[PDB]
Amino acid sequence: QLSPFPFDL
Amino acid sequence: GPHSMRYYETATSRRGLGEPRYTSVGYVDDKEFVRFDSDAENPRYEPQVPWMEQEGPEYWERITQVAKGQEQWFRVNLRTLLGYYNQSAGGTHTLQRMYGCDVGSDGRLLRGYEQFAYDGCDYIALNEDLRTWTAADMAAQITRRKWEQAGAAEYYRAYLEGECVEWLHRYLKNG
Amino acid sequence: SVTQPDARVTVSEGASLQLRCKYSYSATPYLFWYVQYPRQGPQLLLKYYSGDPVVQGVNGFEAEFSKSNSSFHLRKASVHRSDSAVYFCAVSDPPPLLTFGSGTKVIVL
Amino acid sequence: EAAVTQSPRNKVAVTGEKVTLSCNQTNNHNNMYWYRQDTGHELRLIYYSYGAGSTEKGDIPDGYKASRPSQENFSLTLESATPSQTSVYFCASGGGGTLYFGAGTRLSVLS
Repeated sequence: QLSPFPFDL
Repeated sequence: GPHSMRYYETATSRRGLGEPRYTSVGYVDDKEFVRFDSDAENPRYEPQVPWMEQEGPEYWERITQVAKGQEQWFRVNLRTLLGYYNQSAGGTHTLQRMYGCDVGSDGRLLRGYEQFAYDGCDYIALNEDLRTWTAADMAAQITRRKWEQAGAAEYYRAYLEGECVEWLHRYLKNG
Repeated sequence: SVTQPDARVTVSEGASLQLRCKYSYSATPYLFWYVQYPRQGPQLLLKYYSGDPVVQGVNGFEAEFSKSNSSFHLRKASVHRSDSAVYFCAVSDPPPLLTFGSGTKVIVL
Repeated sequence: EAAVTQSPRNKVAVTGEKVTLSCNQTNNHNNMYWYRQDTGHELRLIYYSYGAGSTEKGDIPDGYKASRPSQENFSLTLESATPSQTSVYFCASGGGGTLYFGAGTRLSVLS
C-alpha cells in the first residue's frame, strides 16, 4: 500500500 | 538491523509535448521491487522482482488505481506551482514526491518520509518529528502554511507510522 | 465502509449522547464526523488522523478512535435542543474520496 | 464553508429536460465533488474532479455528465432528466483531508 493521495500545494 | 522502503513519484511536463510523464518506483532496502510508467502502452503498476508476483490481482489493481489518481495530482500541482513561481505555460518542468519509512531491528518505525522537489530543487519536507515542515523558499512557505492549518503532518504520519511499516514487513517476509 | 448501527436515537435534554460508529477499512483510516441540520449541507464536527486517539470538536463534541475495537464513537456530555439533527460518520475511503455512513437521527426532548 | 455556493437551491425539471447544477468555491481547493442524498440518509458520490480539466465518475455516474472548466467551478449535468434523479444534490470542495459542502440543491422531476 502506498501513501494516501496528497494535499494540495 | 534496520530496513527501509522508499517510493519516488516524478512528473515531468515537456514543451508542448502534451500531458506530463508520470513514473513511480518503489524500493525495499535498496532494491527496486515495483514500478509504474505512464509512458507505457498499458499504464500499470508491475512487479520488478519475482517474489512480488505472489501478490493477488486485487493488489495490483488498487495500486494501479492509486497511480492513476497520483498522475492527476501532479498534473494539477505542476500548474499551481507555475503560478507560485510566476512562470510560463509551454515551459518544461518537473515535480517529484518521495515518501517512505525506515524501521529498526524491532520492526517498528525509525523514520518517516514525505517530501517534494520542484524542478530539481527542494520544495517542502516533513521533518523527522512527523509534526513540522521545512519550506525551501517562499513559494513553499505558502504550502507550509495551509498544510500546518489543515494538519497535513498528522495525515501523512498516520500512514508512515502504521500502514507503511506493516507492508514493508509483508515484503520482507516475501523474500 | 463505515457503519452506524442505530438509525434513530433519542435523548433527554441535558443528558449525555453517544453515537456509535464501526469501520471496516483495510488501509490507513481517516475518520470524520459530520452533523447535518435540516435543509443544510453536512458540517465537519471533528476528524482523526493520528496521535491522540481522542479528538475534540466544535460544540462540545468529541470522539475516540479505537484501532482494536475498530470504532470511532461520538460523544457529547450534555446535549441541548440545538443538537437535534442527523449525524454522519465517515471514512476517507480511497483518499481524497469520502464515504458516508447511513447517518443517525438525534432527537432531544 | 460559505465558500461553496450552489445554484439554484430549488429546481423543478420536466422529464427529459437538460439540467445543469452549478457549484462555485473560493476555497482555492483542487478537489470538488457532487453527491446526492435522497432520504436524509447516506450521501452518494456522483462525480468528482482533481482540479481544472479533471472529471471522474463516482459510484453512480449514470445519466450524469460533469465539467470542471476552471479551479472554482464544477457543474453537474443531467443530460435528460428522469424521476430517478429527483434528490438533493450537494457539492463539496477540499484540499486534501476535510471536505466542505454547499447548502444543497433540491431537484424534483415532474413527469
